[PDB]
Amino acid sequence: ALYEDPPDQKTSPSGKPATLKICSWNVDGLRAWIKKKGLDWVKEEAPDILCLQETKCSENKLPAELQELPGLSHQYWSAPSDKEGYSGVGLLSRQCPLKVSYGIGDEEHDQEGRVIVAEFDSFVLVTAYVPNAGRGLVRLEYRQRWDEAFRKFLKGLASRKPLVLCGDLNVAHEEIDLRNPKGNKKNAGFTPQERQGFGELLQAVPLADSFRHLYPNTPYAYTFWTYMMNARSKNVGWRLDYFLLSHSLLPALCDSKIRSKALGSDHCPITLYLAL
Ligand SMILES: [Mg+2]
Repeated sequence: ALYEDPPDQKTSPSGKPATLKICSWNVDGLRAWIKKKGLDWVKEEAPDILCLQETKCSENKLPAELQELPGLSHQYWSAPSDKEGYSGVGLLSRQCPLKVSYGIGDEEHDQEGRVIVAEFDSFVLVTAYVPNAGRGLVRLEYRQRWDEAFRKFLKGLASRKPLVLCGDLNVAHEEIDLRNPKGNKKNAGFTPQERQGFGELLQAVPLADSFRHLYPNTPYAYTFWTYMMNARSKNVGWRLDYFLLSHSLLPALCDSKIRSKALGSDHCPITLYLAL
């Protein structure tokens, strides 16, 4: 019932050394996260680009520590206009992007600050916080609508450059991605409608589940554990955080990580190495 994240593999399949280290983490709140010393572990990872989801904090109410991160001086936030402590995503980068835009260009789905998109010389990075279908699946329909707006949106960006999607995509693709498949098929995150919406995304915007791509058979690898009953302690989790990317980027895929032990949230960070 235990999992050990293999060592960082920092070379491409052609022996090309990694040049980019992208780190994605669902902070469950910037302030609750800072307090748990998550901004600590980040300094150690020293990524090139750091995507954060569920910042629970507008861009104007940013903590002083953040702007004062060591290398990530090109920050970009996206929070719900008249809300707080709800959703929110950020994309800090050591290098300044070519262009940055927010949302997926579809009025109904750009109301909750969930997507940030940054274009870089060789590719376009897109961080996201897919909307949870909530308890009682009361937002399942909206989710099914979002899934499509996003899938379609992604395919367009894809037709311009190779694509990379870092983020909490609220869904455990296969039974191996969650500790309790047999009993969550009716709960947000593992419903047919969602699971088979993730698959159809990988299949339509030529996208690969970087982790499962490299580690087709590793189980118990999760990125989320409910604070309820120390689920993390017993490793009863869900792999909801991903790094999906264009098939034309596999040649540059070095490794895709799952920082199982970094604390600071109810999600463990996940890192990605690419040789560009
Ligand atoms: Mg949360």
